[PDB]
Amino acid sequence: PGSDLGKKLLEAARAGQDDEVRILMANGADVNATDWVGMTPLHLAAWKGHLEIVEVLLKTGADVNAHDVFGTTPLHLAAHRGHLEIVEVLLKAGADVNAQDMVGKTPLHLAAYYGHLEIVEVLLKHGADVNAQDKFGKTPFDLAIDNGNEDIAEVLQKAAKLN
Amino acid sequence: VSKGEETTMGVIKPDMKIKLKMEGNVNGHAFVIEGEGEGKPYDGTNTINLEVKEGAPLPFSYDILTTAFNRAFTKYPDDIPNYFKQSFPEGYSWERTMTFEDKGIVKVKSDISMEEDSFIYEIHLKGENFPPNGPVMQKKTTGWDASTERMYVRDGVLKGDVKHKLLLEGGGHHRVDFKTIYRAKKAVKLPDYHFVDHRIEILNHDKDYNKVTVYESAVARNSTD
Repeated sequence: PGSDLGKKLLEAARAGQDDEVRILMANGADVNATDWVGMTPLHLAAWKGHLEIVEVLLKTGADVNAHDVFGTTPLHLAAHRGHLEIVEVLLKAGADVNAQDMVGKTPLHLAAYYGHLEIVEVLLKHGADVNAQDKFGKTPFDLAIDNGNEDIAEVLQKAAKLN
Repeated sequence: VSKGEETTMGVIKPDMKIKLKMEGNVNGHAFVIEGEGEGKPYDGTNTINLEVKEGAPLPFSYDILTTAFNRAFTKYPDDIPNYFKQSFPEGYSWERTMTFEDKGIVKVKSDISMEEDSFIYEIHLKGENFPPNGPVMQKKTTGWDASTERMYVRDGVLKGDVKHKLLLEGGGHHRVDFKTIYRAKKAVKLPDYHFVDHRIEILNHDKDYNKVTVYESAVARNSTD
């Protein structure tokens, strides 16, 4: 439930104020505070790329698989933005590698669209589905092609070969 | 051109293009719309041409989308700090909830950026709980009434509230409450309480609203005025 410390923690994560995040958590701030569009401190730290804060939030009980009102998880956000180490930390903490948002996109869809090859490879290694279709029938390969990410498209096309 | 307008003439030109993409899901139905247009930021006008790229035909009233398709397009007097134009080139984002009289709800967020002489929007919109036999899902709306948005600062950012009316076929209306949070991506001079008067209309559309042109005018003023 909403709390005053929760609101401040959301803002400190949103603003990238790492020291203030630590102060607020020390004083009892709810690490799973959620704003009116479903964002949590972990979402915000993952998007902003603040790895140390992602780690302490996970260590103190943040839900790694929280989704916002559009179905977006912290792993979606880190894959979108190209934050490789955060992707690794989220997966290690149990993030659903194949989570789908409200239009059916997975983290691999987003890494492919936004051109983050190293993240594509990490997601694949942890069992991301190359053939995943969003709600419009599109695969990560389709999105890589659409955005001219030819090296990623080759990786995905090779990985789509079945035996 | 006034003193206050000139301060952002270097960044925001008298004519600016618009490019946008919306990912949406209304009563479970996913869709994508892309838009291109242009507007006059200091005159407070903007026009966007929209195309449904995925999820056609839309099974619901297009009017629940049009206000999602940028307060940089607002005429501002010099004595009211312009939260939106000051935020550029870095830009701003907004989050909005629209609560409908029959308990339908829309939650939408948008990222407003700038590239060369264009604004770029990335929009995500979710509509839920619309009654199937209500005017949104039955496509029995005609448009939005003119409105007045109340702008005021809370928690270091700008809030906007609208007590809105969605007009219905046959002359009725449907109350809709808008609440928006506008967040500049850098420090800007914050305004006092003020109003923004809006008028939004669909100028053209094809039968299924796969192609739509939206027009909006917006002007800021003080409550006394």
